Amino acid sequence: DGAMDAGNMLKPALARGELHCVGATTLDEYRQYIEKDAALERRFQKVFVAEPSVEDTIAILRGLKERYELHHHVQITDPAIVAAATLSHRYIADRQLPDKAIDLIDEAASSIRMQIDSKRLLRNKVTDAEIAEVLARWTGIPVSRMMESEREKLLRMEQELHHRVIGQNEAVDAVSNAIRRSRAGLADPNRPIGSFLFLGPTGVGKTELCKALANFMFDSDEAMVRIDMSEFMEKHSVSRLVGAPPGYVGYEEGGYLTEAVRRRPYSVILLDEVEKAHPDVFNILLQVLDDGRLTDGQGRTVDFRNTVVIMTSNLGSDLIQERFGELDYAHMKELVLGVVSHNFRPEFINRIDEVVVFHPLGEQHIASIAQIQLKRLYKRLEERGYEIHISDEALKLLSENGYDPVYGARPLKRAIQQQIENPLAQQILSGELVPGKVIRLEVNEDRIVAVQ
Amino acid sequence: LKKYTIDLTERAEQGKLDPVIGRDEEIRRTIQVLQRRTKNNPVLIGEPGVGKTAIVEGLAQRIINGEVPEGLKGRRVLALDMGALVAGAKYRGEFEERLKGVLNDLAKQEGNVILFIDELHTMVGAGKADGAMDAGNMLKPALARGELHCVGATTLDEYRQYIEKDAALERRFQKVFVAEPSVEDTIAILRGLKERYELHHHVQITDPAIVAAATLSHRYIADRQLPDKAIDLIDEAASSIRMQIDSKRLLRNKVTDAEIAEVLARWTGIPVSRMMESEREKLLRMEQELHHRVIGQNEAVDAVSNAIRRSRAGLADPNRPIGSFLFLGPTGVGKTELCKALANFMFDSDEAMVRIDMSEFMEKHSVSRLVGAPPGYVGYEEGGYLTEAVRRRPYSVILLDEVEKAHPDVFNILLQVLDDGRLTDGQGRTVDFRNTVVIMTSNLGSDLIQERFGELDYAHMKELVLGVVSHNFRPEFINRIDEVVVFHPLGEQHIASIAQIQLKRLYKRLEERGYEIHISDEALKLLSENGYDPVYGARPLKRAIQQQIENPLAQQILSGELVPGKVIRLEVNEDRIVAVQ
Amino acid sequence: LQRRTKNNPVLIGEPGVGKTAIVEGLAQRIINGEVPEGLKGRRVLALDMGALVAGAKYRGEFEERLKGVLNDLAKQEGNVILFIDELHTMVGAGKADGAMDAGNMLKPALARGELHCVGATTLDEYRQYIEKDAALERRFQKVFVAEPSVEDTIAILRGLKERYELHHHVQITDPAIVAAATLSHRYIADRQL
Ligand SMILES: Nc1ncnc2c1ncn2[C@@H]1O[C@H](COP(=O)(O)OP(=O)(O)OP(O)(O)=S)[C@@H](O)[C@H]1O
Ligand SMILES: Nc1ncnc2c1ncn2[C@@H]1O[C@H](COP(=O)(O)OP(=O)(O)OP(O)(O)=S)[C@@H](O)[C@H]1O
Ligand SMILES: Nc1ncnc2c1ncn2[C@@H]1O[C@H](COP(=O)(O)OP(=O)(O)OP(O)(O)=S)[C@@H](O)[C@H]1O
Ligand SMILES: Nc1ncnc2c1ncn2[C@@H]1O[C@H](COP(=O)(O)OP(=O)(O)OP(O)(O)=S)[C@@H](O)[C@H]1O
Repeated sequence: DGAMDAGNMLKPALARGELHCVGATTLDEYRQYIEKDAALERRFQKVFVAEPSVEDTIAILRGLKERYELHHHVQITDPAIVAAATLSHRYIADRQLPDKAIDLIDEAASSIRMQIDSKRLLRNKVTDAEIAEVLARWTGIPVSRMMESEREKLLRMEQELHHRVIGQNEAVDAVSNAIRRSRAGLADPNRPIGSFLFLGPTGVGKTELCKALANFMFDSDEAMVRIDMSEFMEKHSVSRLVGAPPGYVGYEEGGYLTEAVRRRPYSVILLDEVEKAHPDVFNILLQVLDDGRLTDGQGRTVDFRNTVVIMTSNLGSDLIQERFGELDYAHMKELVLGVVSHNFRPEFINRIDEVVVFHPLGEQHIASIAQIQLKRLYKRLEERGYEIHISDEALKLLSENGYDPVYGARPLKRAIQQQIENPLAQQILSGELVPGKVIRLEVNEDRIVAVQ
Repeated sequence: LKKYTIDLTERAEQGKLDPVIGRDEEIRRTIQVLQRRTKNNPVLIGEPGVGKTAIVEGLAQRIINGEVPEGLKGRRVLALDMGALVAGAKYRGEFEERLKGVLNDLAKQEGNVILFIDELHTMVGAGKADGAMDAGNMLKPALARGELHCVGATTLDEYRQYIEKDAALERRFQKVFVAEPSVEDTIAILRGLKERYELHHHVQITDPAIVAAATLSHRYIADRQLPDKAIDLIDEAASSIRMQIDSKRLLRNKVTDAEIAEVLARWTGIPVSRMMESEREKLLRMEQELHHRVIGQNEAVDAVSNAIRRSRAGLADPNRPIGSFLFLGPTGVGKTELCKALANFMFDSDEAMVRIDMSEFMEKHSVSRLVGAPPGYVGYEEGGYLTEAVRRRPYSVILLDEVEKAHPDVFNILLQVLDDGRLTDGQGRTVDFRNTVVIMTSNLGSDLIQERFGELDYAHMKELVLGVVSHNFRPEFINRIDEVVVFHPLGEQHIASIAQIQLKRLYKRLEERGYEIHISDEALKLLSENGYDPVYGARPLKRAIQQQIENPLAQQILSGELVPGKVIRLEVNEDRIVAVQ
Repeated sequence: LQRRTKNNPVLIGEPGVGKTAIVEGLAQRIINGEVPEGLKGRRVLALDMGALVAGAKYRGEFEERLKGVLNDLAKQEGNVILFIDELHTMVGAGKADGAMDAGNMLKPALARGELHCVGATTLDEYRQYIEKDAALERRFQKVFVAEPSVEDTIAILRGLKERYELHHHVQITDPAIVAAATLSHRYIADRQL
């Protein structure tokens, strides 16, 4: 109420030296509590304790190794000591280095002790192979050992992305190679896992590849940090990516890009239609794409160096579908990089690890996207109880009425919405197409409707 | 201790905790942190609804059933209530000795107590009556030494709001991320939890209702989690089934997939319920119900009714809006009348529409009233017009009137709205547009449709360009609108029918005043003679009605020459429409 | 109000629509027996946050009496429907110097179904207060109270004309009832119907 606090009562005894006080505040709690009382800050010689090296932490972890080996009854190997101070320095960003190396050492020791009690893979030894299993569970960044079940999944990464992105071989080979470079440990630890400029015509598979990439590593299309850059046409819209400065509304809410990657650092970032953004929004992504370190408005640096940043754009579109049938991919990428040299600054084009040119879909690709978009329709109809069978006569109606070389594979989905589902919804609604019987989609000579 | 903690492990002995299905790796990771030497305090961060409190309640049932490691056998999970810790704590040091009485009673348990602080961010500043912080700071030595075994459970955005501010306390807690489960992983959640909801409601929840509620709420509810938004479909369908058993041959018992869609359609408004009723007939005559208000435009009334029927059959692409139309055509032909007749069909109110008048977006910076200001700018809290109207009512008609009178890259912000059905505010809220009909009326090619619709069929009036520079100049906005309609110019046989539509609007304006109006078939023909201009559509008829009918009629209503009760008859006496009684 | 978990409904709408006059009309279905067998004899208690925060000067005094309400709502064996007019007031109420508000203390009891709470926020007081507390927004099922038609407002006004004829000792005619719902819907724009 009015009585004396502990600051003002030790203030005589601190200055006189009768009190040999040691404090251990943080740098932030010294500023907002002790440094605001400048008469009390006067009495306290601050000994700055720096965050140590990795090599200083391997010496720290080796000393209290036996204090954690005795509590968990495991033996922590020195490969696990070195790979806890190396891996936590790289992959943990919010924490500080003696501690976050001990958290890996302690929880890998705690998990081995779980694996002897709660059940050669029943043995009391913390190896570097399972410090990383704790860190891949801490962070989500798959730094684990990856023995054969996921090793076989991404040896077939291209034909698992070609289940959903038909054609675009040079693009599926570009993103599958960046995930193999990271998961073989060959990726540059400073830059992101991949930086991709997906150029190409419209409707051609370049946002489909990001949705199939995010489906590959996260089993959900909506498991990417999807950022539509056409909401960033204004120069002051970079406040949506990094957040508001201190003093301003929605400053506590943070950014959208930084706060999504600070939560899950192993992400896929889609920057859709990136040329529609203001040219000062790419300046935010300069520090994201090379030495990935986007900073909040709060001043929290976010490590983007475990993300796959994909920037899909529509820029060589007039030049790609005009010249792809007469150029190889080397001369075509050479010619579209001349077009995006006029849109993006050379600073920004130089950060991108792979500028990928998507080719316009031929008639034999759109005949195969017809199979995808119709199997999506059968799964949409077995939810309602109806069983559809397309004819091969009606498949080459949709692969010909849905083939427009300018507009990609969206006319085919539009042909499915118009001459498959538009008359089929009339007949599901009228009741004359009953479930249970297999619905056959034939052609009379030009178009006939479902028959059962 | 027992004054301030609820025992989750004796709640689990008595069966009062819900069964917890899945989360085998989020409970193993929260056990692995709890078995650490120092700083054994696992924090279950996640979105609100994902199952963070149910991990500790499924850890508490795991240390009872003995599916837990030794060392956690026989633990007590004690839910620390921090509203009870700061309850009577008026005087100084009354909270701080309550908190220390808990910490000293946790030390007498010899580490055989797991502490649960649900809503862990409420510990950050709980005493706080003198200056520097009390709880948090008082638990900070015990949390770092490894003496509490304190399981937290915060959301992701109350962790950064409250706990990441105290970076010394954020240190002491190991973030166990609790991801929102799959639609497949929450079917197994709802199956091992339906007996708790079959028993409270005295109903039967069928497994089709379990698969429906996980699938439908994942698709149709956007501001909800996983297990949380699928449970309250089977919880509120069962609550509604039990109401129509207890209150008013006439009493079903099962919760089926139809009752799940019936409560999701009352939640969201998106009509996902069932198409067996008398409203299945309303959609078969959608073109007849739209042609009571839109004369002609058959290739447009068919095209906007096919997309409603494609959604109600469940055939619509769930990743795009319901329809995405470009209504091209001349002036006064029924482009905005069809978007008004459609919202009058779907919502039975003409103004029940998110109509954006796109002739206010002639500047590029006007696009931020669709989505709102960014963080830090003025009007950021208000959100956008388009985003907050579709966040509230997700099943909408969005009319974008006169799109060609917008800035040519306001349509960039609709590239995600039409292809993907998403649009993000300045506040970072992604609004789903996948249940909207986005109609975009425009007057492009109006000089081309008025010139060539008699010469060409509709297939050629929609294209008819081999090498000419611009049918539509928009590059890749045009292939994500799913159906482009050319509206045709209204002939005299159409404007004879709009003459009767616009006169029935006039008859209702007069029967609200007590007057009863009769048109002759010659004054109807005289309106359709001089209300027919071809290049101006059907507004010169609405001018010919207000000039040749309503202008003498308003002068004769005010002068008392036409009193109510008697029938007013509009016939031609000389070549003019007079009103006689 | 009759589900197992998280049984907290809210008449979210616009100001004037009839949100407070649903819980005033649910509290009359309860007396007249026009509720199901689970709400027979229940009590709709209207918790005001202005009396809980009033005089809660000391540390704990808001917490003590809000926990005192929750301890006294539990003695009712679940027979009390709680009703918070202006539910956005709770989100932040009692906010001292870092301590949690009424929103965080009611968050365990709202999600378990111990509170059969009813909220009555508008659509934009829910958006700026409760929808920011995303874990409290979860505990509350949005019952969207739509603004009625003119044809539903003449039916409203016909039921209330006996209550306004009695306050003013005037006689309201049914043309005056139809005109007040038809003309205000057309000419008044700032209010809801
Ligand atoms: N190569 C492809 N393989 C399979 N489906 C495809 C392919 N290309 C397009 N599609 C389908 O067509 C839709 C539109 O293609 P997108 O790739 O999303 O458009 P886009 O490639 O981003 O081009 P823009 O510039 O955004 S119009 C996708 O959602 C798929 O369903
Ligand atoms: N794995 C699970 N098994 C069974 N029920 C679950 C599971 N996960 C969640 N639930 C239930 O789904 C609902 C989710 O609510 P809670 O998990 O208690 O809330 P929460 O996850 O703590 O999120 P907040 O931020 O505390 S509101 C509850 O009814 C849980 O019982
Ligand atoms: N085909 C029609 N059927 C019925 N009424 C019509 C028709 N066309 C026009 N009208 C009437 O005339 C008015 C003007 O037509 P609108 O459709 O609103 O203008 P528009 O045809 O959409 O073209 P604009 O000027 O470019 S917005 C409508 O409000 C109706 O009252
Ligand atoms: N369905 C209804 N039946 C009868 N009277 C009603 C109905 N809806 C509203 N009213 C009356 O119309 C007025 C509406 O006021 P309230 O319903 O109290 O305000 P509100 O809906 O709670 O909005 P606020 O300002 O956010 S409290 C009151 O006089 C009610 O008595």
